Amino acid sequence: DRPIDDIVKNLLKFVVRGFYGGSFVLVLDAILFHSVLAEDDLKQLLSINKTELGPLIARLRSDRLISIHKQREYPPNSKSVERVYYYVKYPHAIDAIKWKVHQVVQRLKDDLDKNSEPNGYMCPICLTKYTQLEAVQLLNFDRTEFLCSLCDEPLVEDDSGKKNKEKQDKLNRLMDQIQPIIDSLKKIDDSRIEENTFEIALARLIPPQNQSHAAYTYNPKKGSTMFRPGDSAPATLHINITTASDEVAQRELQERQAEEKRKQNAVPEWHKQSTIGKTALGREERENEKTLNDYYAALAKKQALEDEFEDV
Amino acid sequence: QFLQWCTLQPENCAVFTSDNKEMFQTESGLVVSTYSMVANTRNRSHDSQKVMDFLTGREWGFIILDEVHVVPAAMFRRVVSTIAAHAKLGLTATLVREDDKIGDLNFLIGPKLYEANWMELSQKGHIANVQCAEVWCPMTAEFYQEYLRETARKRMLLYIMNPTKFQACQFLIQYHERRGDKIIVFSDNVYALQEYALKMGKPFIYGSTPQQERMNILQNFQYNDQINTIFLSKVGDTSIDLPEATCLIQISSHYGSRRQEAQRLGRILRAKRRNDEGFNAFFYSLVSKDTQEMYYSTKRQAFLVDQGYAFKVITHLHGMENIPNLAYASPRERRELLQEVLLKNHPLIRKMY
Amino acid sequence: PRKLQDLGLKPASVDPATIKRQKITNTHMTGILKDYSHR
Ligand code: BEF
Ligand SMILES: [Mg+2]
Ligand SMILES: [Zn+2]
Repeated sequence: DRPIDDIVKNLLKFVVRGFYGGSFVLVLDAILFHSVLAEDDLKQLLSINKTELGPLIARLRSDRLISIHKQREYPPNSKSVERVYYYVKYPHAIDAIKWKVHQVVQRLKDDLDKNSEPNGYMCPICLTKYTQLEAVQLLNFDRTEFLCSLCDEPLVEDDSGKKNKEKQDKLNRLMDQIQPIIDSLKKIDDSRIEENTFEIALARLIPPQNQSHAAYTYNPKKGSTMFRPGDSAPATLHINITTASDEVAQRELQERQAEEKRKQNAVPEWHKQSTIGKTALGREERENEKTLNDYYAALAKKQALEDEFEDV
Repeated sequence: QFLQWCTLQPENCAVFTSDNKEMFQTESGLVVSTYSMVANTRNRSHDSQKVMDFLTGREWGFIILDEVHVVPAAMFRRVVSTIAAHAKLGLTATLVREDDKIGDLNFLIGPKLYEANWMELSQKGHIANVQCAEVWCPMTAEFYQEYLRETARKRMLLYIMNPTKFQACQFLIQYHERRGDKIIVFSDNVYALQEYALKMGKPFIYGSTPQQERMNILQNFQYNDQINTIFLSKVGDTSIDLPEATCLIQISSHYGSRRQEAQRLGRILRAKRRNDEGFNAFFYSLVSKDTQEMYYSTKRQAFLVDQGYAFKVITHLHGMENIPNLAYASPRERRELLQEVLLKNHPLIRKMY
Repeated sequence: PRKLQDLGLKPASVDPATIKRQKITNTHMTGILKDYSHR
């Protein structure tokens, strides 16, 4: 696993744990621990109902923290069934997280800017908001009180005068709490991530169950030109050791090869000599060594399931 | 070779043959065609007619005539006068031809510029050395008795299909295959070529062979270890580059043609292993003794002898009897072959039909 | 991705719409000749 993969996994875990409930953490942690995970395998792993799993998967799919992949599987001894797999498309998830973080921060900043503006006015009866400029044109002839148009009743000053500090405190808190995501996004931007696909994710699969009914394989149909929205992404060494006998044999073989080479380039017998007079063509030392060894020893003592298969 | 040797861009190159007739759209280029595609005047395709109109309208600057010895023919000489060009170059290994029109080349294209010796290059290592040999195959009595009575036209096949030549060819093929030589067997006569090929289980190539099939034959004979000998014909006599070819044999020859003798010899002069020490290419000429084939054989080598090549007469090939099987070894088969070779010579009424 | 680029933030994705999808003469030798088409 690459360090960038670890970084993005940590970012996803933090986002899920901080901005989602507990069951969301369970589901996404399961799908992060494993590769593409079947619906039945996920249900068995987390021991949660289909109805409970529904909202979690739906919310994670809406936030694009989890991608879906439906394919038709044909068991050898059962009716085929369209199985649903869940995985994480890191580029899409990162983009969604970045956009949502930016939007939240921008919303709080805009709320602070709006609150810094004057209060306004409200009508207690019709519950209508009037800006300062809109209320300035509705005052009574006595120049004493602002009167509503529909109700002809005095207006009441709006709230939010004292929240000026509260919104700033909220922003200060949020930035500190959201600090980790920013650093993870910085590292992610420094690095480059490759988009994930069902087949690619299957390469890192850890089987959930011994006999999971889902077939975790990707067998695309042959010559299928159909395109669905958002379904595409951008020797042997041998060593030989020689001995003295092999050395003499090798020189002998080289001599034989040289003889064969000279024979190959040699002129034929008929061309070598003028063949005019020929008929026309048509239809013991061992005991000596032993006594030597004995004598030297005496001297020393004196001094001292059938289918296609390819071979590879 | 044009593209390989020079930096000619493919866009500026055009090939004018029977298959594709497109011409380069660049201002200047080269047009490579054939005498058949330039000298014809009666029948032309629509595309070929546009090509001819292009050639005539444009004023060419240089013409290169490969194998110019055919330009003085009855009408091929007409292309020199019709085609417009400021410079004419001819390239040919032999400046001789049977008729007296060879002298017409002086006023057709000009004089000869340069000539190169053969033995000088052979000893300097530029070309290979050849041990040219002439095999004397004695005709057997059974066929010779028919040779005496048969007319001029039949004796040609008779003395070309003698069994002794078959037996010698088989023995030489086995010996040279054991020596690991790449063998070419030339034969002008298509019937003799086919008979030899079917008898020896080896492929034959002649005019009827398609381009794809002959190219496949050449590629396999080159790079396949199983195959080492082929039976070519007059088609591959000249203007073919065979770096691998080393041994050349002639069983049937086109009469006394001295130019074709040299052109056929030219195939093996560019052997790949033509520089290894002690190498000597082989050129066999099988001829039947006591026949006009000897007359024609001695008439077709007067140019090689002039150049300096000397033919060695081989009366016998040693060790021929020890070969296990020989073609046409039995007198019964000889008699059967004798007899065989002698015998060689209203729309609604449309449904009705 | 276009909005993320407009806001100056590097987008780690691309629009899927931009993903470009992408008479033989002699026969006694039949079954003998391997096709040495290229070298
Ligand atoms: F003279 Be070459 F073989 F074209
Ligand atoms: Mg040439
Ligand atoms: Zn009101």
